[PDB]
Amino acid sequence: MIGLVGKKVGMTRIFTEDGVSIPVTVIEVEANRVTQVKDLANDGYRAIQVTTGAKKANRVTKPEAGHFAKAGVEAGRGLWEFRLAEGEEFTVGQSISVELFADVKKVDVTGTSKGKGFAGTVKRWNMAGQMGNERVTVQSLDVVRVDAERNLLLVKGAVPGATGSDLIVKPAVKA
Amino acid sequence: MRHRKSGRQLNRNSSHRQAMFRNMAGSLVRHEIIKTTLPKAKELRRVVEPLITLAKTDSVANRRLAFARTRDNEIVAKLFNELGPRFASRAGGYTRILKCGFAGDNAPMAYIELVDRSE
RNA sequence: CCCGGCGAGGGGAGUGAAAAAGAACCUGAAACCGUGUACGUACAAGCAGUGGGAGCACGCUUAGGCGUGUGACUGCGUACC
RNA sequence: AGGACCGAACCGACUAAUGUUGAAAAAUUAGCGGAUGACUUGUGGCUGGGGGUGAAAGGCCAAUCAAACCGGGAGAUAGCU
RNA sequence: GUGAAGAGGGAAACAACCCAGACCGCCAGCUAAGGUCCCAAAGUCAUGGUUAAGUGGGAAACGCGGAAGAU
RNA sequence: CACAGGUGGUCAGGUAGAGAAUACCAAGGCGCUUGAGAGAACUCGGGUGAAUCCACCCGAGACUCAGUGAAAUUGAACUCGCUGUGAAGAUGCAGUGUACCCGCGGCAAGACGGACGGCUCAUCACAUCCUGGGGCUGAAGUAGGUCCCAAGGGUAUGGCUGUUCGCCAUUUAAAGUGGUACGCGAGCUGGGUUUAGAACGUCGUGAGACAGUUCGGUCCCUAUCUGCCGUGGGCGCUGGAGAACUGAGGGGGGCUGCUCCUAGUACGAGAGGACCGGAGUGGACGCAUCACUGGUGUUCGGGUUGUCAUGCCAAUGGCACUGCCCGGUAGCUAAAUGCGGAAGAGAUAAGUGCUGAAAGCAUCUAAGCACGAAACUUGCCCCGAGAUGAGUUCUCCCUGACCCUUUAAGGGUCCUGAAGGAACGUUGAAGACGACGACGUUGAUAGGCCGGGUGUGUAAGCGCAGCGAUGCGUUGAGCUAACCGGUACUAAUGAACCGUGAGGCUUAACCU
Repeated sequence: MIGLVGKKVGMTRIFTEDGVSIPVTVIEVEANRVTQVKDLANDGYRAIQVTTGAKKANRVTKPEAGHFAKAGVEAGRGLWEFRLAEGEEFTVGQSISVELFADVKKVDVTGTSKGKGFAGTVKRWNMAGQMGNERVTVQSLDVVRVDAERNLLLVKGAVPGATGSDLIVKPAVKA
Repeated sequence: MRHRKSGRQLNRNSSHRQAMFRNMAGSLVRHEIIKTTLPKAKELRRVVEPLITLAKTDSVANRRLAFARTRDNEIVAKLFNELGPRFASRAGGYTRILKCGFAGDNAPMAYIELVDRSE
């Protein structure tokens, strides 16, 4: 349906009642507010633009400030797009919480791999080329716990990238 | 490697690097002013500021540690008596770097001195 | 005399017919290295030339369509002993 | 007393690598071998080119040997590019 | 007979295949082999025939089949 | 060559040392010929300063490795793929397709780079081999021959023949068959020939050669472009600029063993015996991480042998591989795993099918008309409008003046200098160099500091006991680089350059 954008903070382990250790990743998911709505009539397809975080007004470029003021929302750190599933349509300025993933139990995480120096053929394939600064998508991941008041989301296993990176969580298409 | 790493490559023997750091720290504490490249000035500041902060408190253990890390009786004698009280009320930032113009494209140079350097 | 570093080197004035003769010193072309003049080239495939061919600045019969440098395109085009 | 043993200097290139217009027109590095004996070295001299020398690889004779350099035969040469 | 010692046009290319022996120049017209949908200059010309498989646009012997060909 | 190579004798100290060996010291000699620059004349725009005569530095053009500078080669290069011809794989001949121009880092499909022979894991077919896993061969065993993701390009003995060798015999883990110049004689070598010396003699006017003789022997060079991967400078998408996406096209992988019941059901006289692929459970490989399971972590602590020093001890610093070990911060890895190679869909060979003949039968098809193999494409992860066919969406900015001509996609001057970028500093989980994220006084970007965390282990001093060593309370102490949240204590100041000033021509619809 629609995915949110969060920030990686760290990763640790979680202990269950039965006494089982499961790796988890600390992801802070700020409430993403819709800024622009693209429709078939005008834009040619259905989509919603989501912004997260905040930036100092000094560094915000005037075109970006005007675009944000058009939607009447605070300027964030970036913009992301998600393709709708022909479901309910949102409106500009509609804040989106993390409750959507509270009843899915299956999500996919997309991130950016950490940069690395040139790697040999054996290191990469076991062809030389640039390592890092590339996409990484991991699917079939189940959310462990969801905290609405804390905006903290936990997923089994590790996630791509290092601390401070920006990741995207989407509903698990595979089923 | 390449991730959350502190300190430049500085290709050389570790003992030689430590000796150079000690020599530059001694020169700075003696003359209170040096001219050197920006990486070298930053390394000197990083290696000397802990010593100055430790010297703020006057004690036998602190003096012995300063002597061990400097190997100069005169330098330690100078310390704990003038620099300490001078920067007693200042927490951090005991050294300043001033750009003295130029190489520009080969290796930069700058002056590293104390906050006051006099009085 | 000035710049330059109180050097080297350069720019003036003077001598010198001439310094487009300055001790690297008569006359001074090429292969090679830079700048300026006009043009082609960032959607365009092969011995790179040959004819056609719109323009770009200038001088001409002071237009009446000529020449000084270029060809985007186009038919042909497997160097020499 | 050891053509004795380990082990420095020293001697041999026996093995591997460094380069094949090289650092050198054959040298360098790392091991191996001898290290009181058929040992090595400083200096002086003799054995001379169809020849000398050669514990026989026809090895070496001025960074070259199945016969070295210089000037003359020779501006040589049958065949050939 | 050609090349050897002959240019040029056609066979998509090519030296032995077909026409064809270039004194030079001219923005002229007519032929040979070969073509007249385009690429590329010329009739999408006229009549009588075979062709449903692109055989044309690659094939022996043999009872339309035989028929499998090269990044 | 001031070379890195070679040069005969004497002076021969201390410590732990049997030693002129080993490690540091006495007197003495050195820190090495690449590691590192000034402001480089001049020229432009600026701000600052006593009101002509100007003085200071920035942002630039003008040097750059603080640099002389050689190297085999070179007919001229604007140096693409496939198909066909060709003294025979055509960058150059004919047909077709693709690609913005110029650079940088790696991998060689291959340039016929340049001056016979086999030793060949990377793209190939036979079991290829710089030392992963396998399937079959009534294989008596080992072993050959047949096949996969694949090219040990350093190596046996031999018949046909010349040896490693082109067919193969014994082959073991291969002694091996050609494509690519058998990837390189820009690797090696001769092991037989035309070629290192002998060598019977030859075809052969001769050259040229005899994959014929028995043994054979010394074979040279510092990536030129080109194909692929990644990454840069310029330009264009038509006023400029900042962001976010659709998408023509392109990239790589779809492996495989067991069990639960379903069900000892169907079918089947009995024996026999699934479809079930419903769920879980292993291995090879890909992404990502360090909390867990091992290493490194020459930047952190502790122990210890010799030696020099701090005037001596206690205690430290320098050297002996990081002098030798116990560990170990962060980071980097696997010896650890969360996921992946789906499920499903389309069209499929064979096969399985609803009604149904021509030709009162039959039949997968003639009329209406449906599934389906690990094959193909979507579906899974993507980049991508340099796709010049140059896209879509949102946002920000310029609203001046005058003169001249060859009077129009015209030219010139003063002023303005927008959004955006670059210029410089801090810098990073980005990095060879480019490039990219965040901050620059409207601030945690870097250094240090505060408290915590990890690591290491009981630091020194003090008084007591032991007439030595050593222990006791001080003390779970001292130290801690890269970890966590703040702190402006210090460094990123006021700024300056490019980038504009209403945006070309033709046409259809709105009030003029």
